[PDB]
Amino acid sequence: DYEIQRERIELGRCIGEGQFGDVHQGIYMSPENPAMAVAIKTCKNCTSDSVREKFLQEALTMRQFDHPHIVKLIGVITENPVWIIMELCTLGELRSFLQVRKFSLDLASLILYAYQLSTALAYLESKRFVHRDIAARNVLVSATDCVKLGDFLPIKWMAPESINFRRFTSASDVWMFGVCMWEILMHGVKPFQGVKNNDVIGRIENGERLPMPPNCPPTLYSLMTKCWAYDPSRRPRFTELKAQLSTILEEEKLQ
Repeated sequence: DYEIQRERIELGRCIGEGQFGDVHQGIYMSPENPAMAVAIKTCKNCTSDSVREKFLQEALTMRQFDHPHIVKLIGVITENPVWIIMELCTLGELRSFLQVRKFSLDLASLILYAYQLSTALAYLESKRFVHRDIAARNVLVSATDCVKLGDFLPIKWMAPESINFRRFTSASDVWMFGVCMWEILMHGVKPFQGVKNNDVIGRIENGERLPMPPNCPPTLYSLMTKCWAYDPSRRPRFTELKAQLSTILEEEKLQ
């Protein structure tokens, strides 16, 4: 029974924006814990059956997973206004975090975040689950040493086959992960800035790729470039990415 009575939830400050509405922090006065810090996802136009259904589907999806680098579902309130109650990642969205701490965050921390994400994605791959929207905007920061996948057309992140034929696979997820790794190493700058979405595919087909971020180890950019193989069947799977990221992290930590 994931249904939570509204009176058990104290709605606190807005922490960020979300796909269907603002996300707030709050307190869940629960039997297990009289003052549990939580995140609360809201949904504007949840009076619309169509919108409610899509919104609440992410809670159903989240409930299927149990991994240290995937945010956990706590519960739902399914009467209007509909809320999703989630684990609170107290340092917020990854992009804003990287931008604000641009000159506090060392290279080892950025590599750790890519590794931790590869860990979540390998797990989703192991369950044959295709995410379709892997990007830094969908990652949350729980501690300075812990990020989590937080959210279940983003043309500038999408694999060629996704843009061309609306095809999404484990292989297209790896492409998107390549872009996310680039975002992290860029301290939260978006890919292809100043480029219109419609021109993105032309440049990919022409063989153009996002350049090596400053201070990015060559081993890591090489891994990114393998993620961006045009032929999906040449892209690595997450088990290899995870292994390689672990080695890269260690090298970085050793010196």
